[PDB]
Amino acid sequence: SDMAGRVESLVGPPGVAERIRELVKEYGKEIAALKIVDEIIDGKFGDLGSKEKYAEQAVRTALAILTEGVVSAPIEGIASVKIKRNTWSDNSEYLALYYAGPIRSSGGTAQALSVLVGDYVRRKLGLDRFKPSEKHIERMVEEVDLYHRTVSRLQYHPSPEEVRLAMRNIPIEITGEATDEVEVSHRDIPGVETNQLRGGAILVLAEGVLQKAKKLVKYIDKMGIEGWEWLKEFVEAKEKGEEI
Repeated sequence: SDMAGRVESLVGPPGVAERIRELVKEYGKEIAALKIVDEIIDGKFGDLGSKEKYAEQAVRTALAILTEGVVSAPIEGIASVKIKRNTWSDNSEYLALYYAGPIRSSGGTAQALSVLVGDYVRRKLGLDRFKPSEKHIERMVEEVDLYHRTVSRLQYHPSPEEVRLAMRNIPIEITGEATDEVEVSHRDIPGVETNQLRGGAILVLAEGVLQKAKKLVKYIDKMGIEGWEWLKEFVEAKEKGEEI
């Protein structure tokens, strides 16, 4: 059983293996993943129903493709993919990825890609960006430091400023279940069902997007994806030793 075959049985949808083989040979893994996203959303594997069902299938299949079907991120790592609104703000629709505890079993590269995939899927679906309030931002700043010190040292420990930067710019909501019982300071935030620590979301953001930024930028180039200039500049600044 090859990569394409692993993907069909891991996440589906049924029939996707044949299409992946055909598209990978002609386009390479990265572009093939995005054309699969397009075909799923366009209904080539069935009318899936609600935008959310399209979103879930597209995220998981695309991420499976890009991680070669060798990690559990597309399955156990992501609890669910949800469409939500910026109620505090303009009530605009945006995508959210809920990461479960076992996202910690996928590396930072797969964690980073799930976010990039997230973005591409929400655009294809016509969704707006997540527009976290100030409280969402500060909640994450708080969670990152708290998890670092009292749950598990982060392989990449972003400064508070790095967390803000990532929060102001990442166009989907990185969030999840509570993975660890540690009550938080900034509590009852509109879109945040838990007042405990979101371990899955914390890793994906620190060890994923920020730690694997350079690697992610390369996928962004290989895929011709727009809208991530801020991550290009973040990488560039960190290598040069220029301030954020």
